[PDB]
Amino acid sequence: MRQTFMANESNIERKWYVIDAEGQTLGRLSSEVASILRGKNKVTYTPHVDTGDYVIVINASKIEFTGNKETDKVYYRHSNHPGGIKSITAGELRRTNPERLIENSIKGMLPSTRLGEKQGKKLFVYGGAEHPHAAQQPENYELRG
Amino acid sequence: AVPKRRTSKTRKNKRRTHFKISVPGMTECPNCGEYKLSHRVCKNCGSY
Amino acid sequence: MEAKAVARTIRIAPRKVRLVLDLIRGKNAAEAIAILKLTNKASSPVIEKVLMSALANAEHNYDMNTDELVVKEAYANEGPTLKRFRPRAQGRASAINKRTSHITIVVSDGKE
Amino acid sequence: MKLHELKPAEGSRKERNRVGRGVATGNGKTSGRGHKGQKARSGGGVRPG
Amino acid sequence: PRVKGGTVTRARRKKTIKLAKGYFGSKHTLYKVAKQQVMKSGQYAFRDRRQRKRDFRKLWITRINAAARQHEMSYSRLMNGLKKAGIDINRKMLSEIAISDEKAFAQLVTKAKDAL
Amino acid sequence: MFAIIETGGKQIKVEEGQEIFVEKLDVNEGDTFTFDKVLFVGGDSVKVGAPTVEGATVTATVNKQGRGKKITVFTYKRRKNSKRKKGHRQPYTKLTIDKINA
RNA sequence: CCGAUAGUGAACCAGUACCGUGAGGGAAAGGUGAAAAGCACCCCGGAAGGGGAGUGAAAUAGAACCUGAAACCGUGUGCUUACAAGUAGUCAGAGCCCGUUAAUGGGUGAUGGCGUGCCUUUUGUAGAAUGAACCGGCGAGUUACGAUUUGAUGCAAGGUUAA
RNA sequence: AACUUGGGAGUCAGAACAUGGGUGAUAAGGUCCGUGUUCGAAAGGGAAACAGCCCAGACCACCAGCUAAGGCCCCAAAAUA
RNA sequence: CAAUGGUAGGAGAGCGUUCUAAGGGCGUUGAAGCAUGAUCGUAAGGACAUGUGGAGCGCUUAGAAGUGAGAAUGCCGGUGU
Ligand SMILES: [Zn+2]
Repeated sequence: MRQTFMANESNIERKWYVIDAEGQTLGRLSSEVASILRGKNKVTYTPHVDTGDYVIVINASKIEFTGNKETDKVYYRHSNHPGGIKSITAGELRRTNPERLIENSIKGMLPSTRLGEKQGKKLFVYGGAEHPHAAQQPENYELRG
Repeated sequence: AVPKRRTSKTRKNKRRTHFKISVPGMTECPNCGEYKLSHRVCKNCGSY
Repeated sequence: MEAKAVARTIRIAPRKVRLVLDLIRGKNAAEAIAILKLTNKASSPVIEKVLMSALANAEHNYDMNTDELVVKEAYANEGPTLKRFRPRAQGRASAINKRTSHITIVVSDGKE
Repeated sequence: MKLHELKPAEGSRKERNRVGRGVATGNGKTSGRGHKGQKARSGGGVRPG
Repeated sequence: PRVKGGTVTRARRKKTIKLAKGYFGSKHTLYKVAKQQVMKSGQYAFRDRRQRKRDFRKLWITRINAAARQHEMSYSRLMNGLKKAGIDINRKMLSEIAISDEKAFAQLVTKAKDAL
Repeated sequence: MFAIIETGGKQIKVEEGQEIFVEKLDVNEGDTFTFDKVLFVGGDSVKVGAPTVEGATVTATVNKQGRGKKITVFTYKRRKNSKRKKGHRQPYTKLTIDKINA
């Protein structure tokens, strides 16, 4: 228990990025955003403290699936009432509410602790090429590869 | 029909959160500077 | 300064005395006399002649001024229990507790 | 000898084993006897031959 | 002659109660239940000294990977370059440099990508 | 004012003025210890020794050769009558860095 | 040899309360102070109880009267807590509040990692197999004689006595 | 490390898995023998969790290194080689 | 240099509790018991400071045992839910 830096509040500096989902694959974009979102690209990554940045997934209406996942790839839920499953296909949740589609994909790639879901609240997804956060000075981030 | 575990002291003091009583209305009397219940007679030179 | 009064082994369960002490704790003694004689609970006549005895100890023994006296501390301690019985349906008895209380009331003029 | 610095011949005496007195003494619970059957009982055991 | 129990059982139970200081409710209070928690606490601490050594090494391999991709390098390609270049400073020290003096860290990545 | 010395089976990042806990050294209190194998010297003139710098040194003065804090080592298995309680207390040497010779 | 759960069932108005038609069964319960010097007198209250004054080294020594543990019940407060899925700890760790048997200190604890009580009985129990409501007391390989084997001591072709 | 004599024992309900076989139906987390492991009496890493499968045997400490089986998009160390 | 996971069991070394012998000590300028503390020893455990308490109690070597409790639908007290 010697010299090892540990970041904390009053030591953290969070930023804002814009990211375009125009031409990207759904789950291959979702996984770089979850690493930006969780503070694992910064040298001062501390596990018990919220590092990480804010991300604005700008477009979100042009995200792409591959194969037959437009009519395959059904999403299920239960109302907690008897016989209460409900389902929607991946291509229909893009024609209807294409922001919930990207929000639920990235959130399944974060932990389910109190900190893990304080971090998915730094996620803002928009269908269409405009965001209302122009006052936060968002930069631009490119997906590797 | 019968308790399966005993009740801890913590769980007992939470149930008793609402087992309390409130003070009465108890305004002051104009005839004698005193205290009486609202809408009742004064128990001290009974006036109303 | 402070003045004290106690009533030992008053035959009322300490759970029941405690509801009425939470009404006068921290009140001005002129307002707490009235709360106790305008309340319908069984311990109220007993608690207020512990309160009037503490105000009497304040003026006579300690030369205080009753106008600015306050209820500083009021509490009930468990006294010793009596053992009783109740006969039941088919030859068996069950236990009755006859529980008592020690009652303490401290008044203070709030100075140092 | 002095009557306050007595001492036995080295090797003549030795402390007795006291079984049934906990786990670290090596003979704690069952006290050397094992688990069940005729021989683990009080007085248990056929007699010789 | 008779030995009676007094003063020894209370002296040894009292020591266990003080090892249970700060436990929730009944287990900082009662002997039988407090003794059981101080046993699991002893056995938990045995593992956790072993496991501290994995946890700290795993979470400065995470910071050298982050600092090495700002010069467009992977972790496994940097740690292979510092091997065949000769440098033998441990992961605890490489990550304390990437935080404090990046000019000396980035001066070492260039020396590792010359060793391939 | 930035050196990396390999004392013990470990490595420390020293800085002129700083106290440092190390393993148990073979010196008495008051005297000075000089360490020969330093791997890195920062500042403005960086020197990355391949295994070592081959010509650098760090000198310290020893303080308070003592034993660590007391730690109990307890172990048991559940339904067997089997446990083990130990005590241990590890020695350390306290030192103060004086001068970093690059 | 015991020292008030011990020692007689009984240290005390014990073969007594009490139980049974009867024969019979059968308890619990010690301690003011050296000395009663056992709180005159005042104050609140119907009294009980109390606050002063006084006796005394001492009155929480005031007649349930030596000391006074735990479970349990309260009153005041330093830090904490109403988006959270808990065998309740442990390892890491900010912020705040303190200052020791003075030493790489003490209290709390945002958040992160890893974690299905104990005993018994079993091939195998987180077990939905057993036992324990909590705390305290006190509750199980003894010693008489004989045999055998080992250590240790005297003496040695001798060694040793019983009543 | 093997044998001899003497003091003290505990055990006589066993279980998966792989292979050679009987029985059963080339059924059973079946049953019964041969052989080898390891649980019993074995904690650690992998098979999500998971006595018996794979790897490997914990004297104590460390905010040091490199390897095993299994791994390297992120939950989650390590190639979006 | 080498060894040190462990149930049934075998073997070794110890810690603490009452009473006795001999020796030497401490106590109204406050013993034992009780409570609190951030102390010491590889463990069972040992001190020191303060508070309360009001008359006895440790240490060394040896001896002798009604000598150590968390479990028995255990026994008695008294306190919960
Ligand atoms: Zn009136």
